[PDB]
Amino acid sequence: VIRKFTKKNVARAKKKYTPFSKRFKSIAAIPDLTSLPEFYGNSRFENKLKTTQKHQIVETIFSKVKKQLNSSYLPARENEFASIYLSAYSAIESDSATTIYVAGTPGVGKTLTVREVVKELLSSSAQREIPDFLYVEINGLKMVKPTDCYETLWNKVSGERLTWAASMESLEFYFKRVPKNKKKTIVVLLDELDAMVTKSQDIMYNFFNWTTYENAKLIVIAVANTMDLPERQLGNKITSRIGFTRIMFTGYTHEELKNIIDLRLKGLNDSFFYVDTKTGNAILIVRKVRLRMSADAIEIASRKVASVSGDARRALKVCKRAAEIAEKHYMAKHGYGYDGVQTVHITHVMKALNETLNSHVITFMTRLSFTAKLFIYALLNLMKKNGSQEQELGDIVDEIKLLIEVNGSNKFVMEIAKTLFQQGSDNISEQLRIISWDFVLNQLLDAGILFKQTMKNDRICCVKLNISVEEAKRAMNEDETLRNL
Amino acid sequence: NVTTPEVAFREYQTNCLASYISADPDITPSNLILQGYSGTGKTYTLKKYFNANPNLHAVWLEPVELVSWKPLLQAIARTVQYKLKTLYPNIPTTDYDPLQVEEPFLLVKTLHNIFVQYESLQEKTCLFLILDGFDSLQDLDAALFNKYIKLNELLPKDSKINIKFIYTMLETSFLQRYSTHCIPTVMFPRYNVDEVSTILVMSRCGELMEDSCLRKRIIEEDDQFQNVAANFIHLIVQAFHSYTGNDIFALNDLIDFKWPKYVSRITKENIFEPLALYKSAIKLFLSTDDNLLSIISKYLLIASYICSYLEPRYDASIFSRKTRIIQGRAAYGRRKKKEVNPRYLQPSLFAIERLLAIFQAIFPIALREESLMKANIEVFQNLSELHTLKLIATTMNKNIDYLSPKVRWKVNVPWEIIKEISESVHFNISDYFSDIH
Amino acid sequence: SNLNRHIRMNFETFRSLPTLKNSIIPLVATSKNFGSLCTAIKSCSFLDIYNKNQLSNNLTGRLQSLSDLELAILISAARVALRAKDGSFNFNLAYAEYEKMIKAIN
DNA sequence: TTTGAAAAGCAAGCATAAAAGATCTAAACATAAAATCTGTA
Ligand SMILES: Nc1ncnc2c1ncn2[C@@H]1O[C@H](COP(=O)(O)OP(=O)(O)OP(=O)(O)O)[C@@H](O)[C@H]1O
Ligand SMILES: Nc1ncnc2c1ncn2[C@@H]1O[C@H](COP(=O)(O)OP(=O)(O)OP(=O)(O)O)[C@@H](O)[C@H]1O
Ligand SMILES: [Mg+2]
Ligand SMILES: [Mg+2]
Repeated sequence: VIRKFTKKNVARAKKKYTPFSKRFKSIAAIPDLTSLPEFYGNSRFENKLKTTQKHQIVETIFSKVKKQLNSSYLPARENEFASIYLSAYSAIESDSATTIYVAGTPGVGKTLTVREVVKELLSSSAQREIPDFLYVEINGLKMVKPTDCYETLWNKVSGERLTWAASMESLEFYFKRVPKNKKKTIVVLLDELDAMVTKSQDIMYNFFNWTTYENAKLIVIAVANTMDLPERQLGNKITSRIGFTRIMFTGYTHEELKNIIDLRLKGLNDSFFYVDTKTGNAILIVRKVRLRMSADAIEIASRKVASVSGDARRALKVCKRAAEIAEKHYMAKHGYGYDGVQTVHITHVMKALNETLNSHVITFMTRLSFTAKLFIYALLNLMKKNGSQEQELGDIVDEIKLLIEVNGSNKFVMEIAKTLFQQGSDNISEQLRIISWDFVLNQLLDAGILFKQTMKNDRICCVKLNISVEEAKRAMNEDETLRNL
Repeated sequence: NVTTPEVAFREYQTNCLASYISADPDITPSNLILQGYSGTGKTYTLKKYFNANPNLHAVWLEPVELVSWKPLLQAIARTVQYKLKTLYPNIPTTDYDPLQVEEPFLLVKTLHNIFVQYESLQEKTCLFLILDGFDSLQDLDAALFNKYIKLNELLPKDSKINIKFIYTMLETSFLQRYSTHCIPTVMFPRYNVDEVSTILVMSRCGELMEDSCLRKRIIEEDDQFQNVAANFIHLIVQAFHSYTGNDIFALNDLIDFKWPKYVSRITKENIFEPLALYKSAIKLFLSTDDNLLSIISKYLLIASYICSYLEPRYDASIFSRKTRIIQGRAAYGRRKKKEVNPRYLQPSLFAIERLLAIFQAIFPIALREESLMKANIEVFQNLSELHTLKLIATTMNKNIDYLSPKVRWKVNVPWEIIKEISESVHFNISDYFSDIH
Repeated sequence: SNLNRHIRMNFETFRSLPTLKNSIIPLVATSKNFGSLCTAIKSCSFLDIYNKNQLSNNLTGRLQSLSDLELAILISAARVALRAKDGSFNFNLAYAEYEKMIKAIN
């Protein structure tokens, strides 16, 4: 049989097709799923990334500081914690199904608070004030396909591996028809909810409609970017089912960020270390060296980050970058390689904060060649005369030619005109483009300085500035030649 | 350790190929481009260079045959491993299927799996892949060549087999799209008239001498035979270089078309003097010679041209020939003659009823005879046939509804065909355009 | 020196060391002995030949390869496009301009 | 034989239909590995 095409790279999962609704004779024949071995969850890759170390690696004084400020390793989230814990505890205790909506900007401690609520609920269930529950965590951005959530949650409930439609009907039958005394409470965290939004909103409606079912015993904690995500991207059914009591995670104030950073650096700030002067390795309790990071530097970093975002990740990274800058200067001045008072100062914090604020666009255009600068200058002249914000490339060609032939008494132009139009050579004819014309055009397109229209006619194709005009002029005002003309 | 061949007008290009292509992967670029327009000797120079150096391992691929990017990847995967089997037959290998490659990373994985099984070799060698005509791919986009520039970076550095790419390009703008990559490029400028004359002589005199026609016109009626062949090639170039430009292929085709008719006028008097033979066969050097409906349909096409190249306001002046009972004034016609020459522009759009009105105005002709022409079913059948023949076009080309009033009509044929059509039925269509320009 | 002049030309036009390397490599490779290499690096004439070849398929070099009839048709089409407002033309108007030009020449 | 006067032609300007096409999607057509259903055995 001769095949019209071949699919020779098919990788099919071993997932079954029969849903949960057809594996028992009736509703009254379903056994107690709590007393089942595969149901409700009743790591093999960790050995593969281990090797033998044959060098004693030198950890300086700032190494413990930089390891301390990592996001992987709650003074300011106590009302959000109380609200989420009260709602989840009341839904677990009363065998109720509910939705808890949480939204906020990045890094304001939403996932951390939800996980701490879940850990405290598990601690409460361990000592038997609430019935036992299953915890499922589904991130919408960690799914290859959005329907994989259907494959994930059911696999966490029954231990079976099914396809997504069969998993969806299995979850529907489990939430609607299975009695509450026969099942267990399930708390599901939906993280990055905007990634679970499809064109038809099947998954959103299903997940928030299962919470309206009597027998479901399902608690859905939905974590999102904004308050008005259902009112913008979801229908009125899903917006009605999510509810009206929505939990805001506002950005941190500077006191809260300062308290977070001080609670990180609680045991190592204003402390003493044993440091070997020949190598630089530091041991917490040969010179006794006193480590401090100043509270004024942390304070103003907290004030700047809190004014910008309120992001705890940004504040921790600014402090870690300041520690990295101080450690780089320390290892430079002490001659320390890789195998009395050390202070992370305020100037390091201000160097860390300004490094993402300095703009390399003007610095990049300042160090370009003369022909790229001449291109930019001629484009600025065309934008000055005809005022279009989009100039044809042939107009730029004729404006470059005009600027060369008018300032023909300028000494630099007299020295460089043969370079632009003959590459400094006899036996090379007078060219219609300058030397490195498409080179600087593609260079400015690669940098994102310009936008070029997709046309095959080189003259009437238009080119637009992608950056602001005053920084381009500023960069043109630094040069000694283009200032004169 | 490279032999440099001798190409007659490509010395710089051959020296550049000797500079860039070598058996050492340590001093060979990953990518090399040969850019030039058609008939500039790119393929010829590359074949002579690789024939002069048989130690170089080259794989020749033609992307014009492969058409799309997926058969190009599959062809690379097939031909690389076929060349590696025919190069080192004592190496145990696993035959990977070239149809396993549907994506570029699959090509990277397949090439890695092929190349790791040749690590028993002693010296690092180059495998040259010539993509002769990369921008002749019929499914070409701007992002495809970027995937081939960076392909060596995803392959292992310490391999014994080190793949090197040699690209051939036609268009200058396609090459200038990738100028910031700084790929070494050798350019092949177009030949001038003396160069193409010399190339044509030394590439075609050997088979013009040994043609059976030239050896049958002598017997039935070798330096002098070469003189006749070279004089014919020079006469063809002198007559038709203005027509062909500097195209080798067009002059080759003209030599092929005009050689037997030139042989058929060579007598025993014309063989020893070239001027009398040129006067005898003069007609081959003045012209290139490179070439190969019902009455209702013809008048419908003529009426379509009238509807497409006249204005509807002037129709009441040209075709109206009826006696008036109710008092009324006929149209005066256009006031001044414009100079636009409307037959040089694209045709305008007209409706069905204007077409049928002008058609019965121009169609050839007691109380029951009905002199004029009715728009019965065969006129509409002929019009539908004209639309089937693509002699009448619409604004829509697919999912056309013929019955919509928003569908308009235009003629699809030029003037040089309606002149023959109108003179085939003796209609004076040139009078209708004499009132303008 | 000529080498400093070519470095200065690259600095003003390309400011790219791979661009200079792509010309320096066949200067080194095409030399046959030590004295030829020394003369090549003292003169840098191969750099001029390389720069001429890099522009051989541009608009100027493509215009210089045209025949008389091709140049005449191109000038006629450019005349029709300059007279037109959209810069558009076809074969008929360009042939009319060519035919008028040939009658005014003859 | 004139004669004025209404039908008709030309031109500029602006609102607007319409062509051309860029972008995208649904559906027909096509393959294919794992699960599931018959069907004897
Ligand atoms: N209240 C807090 N106390 C201490 N550290 C905190 C606090 N809030 C946030 N952090 C730190 O910031 C990191 C990021 O927080 P988290 O992952 O909870 O953010 P998020 O609000 O869910 O943001 P995103 O929308 O990007 O997912 C945490 O891993 C932790 O290191
Ligand atoms: N320098 C030359 N010396 C001798 N013959 C030549 C020369 N250049 C070209 N020819 C002849 O003309 C033919 C056309 O050359 P070739 O196929 O190399 O052109 P090309 O530039 O690769 O064309 P294309 O882009 O159309 O593939 C050659 O096959 C050969 O017969
Ligand atoms: Mg989070
Ligand atoms: Mg070729």
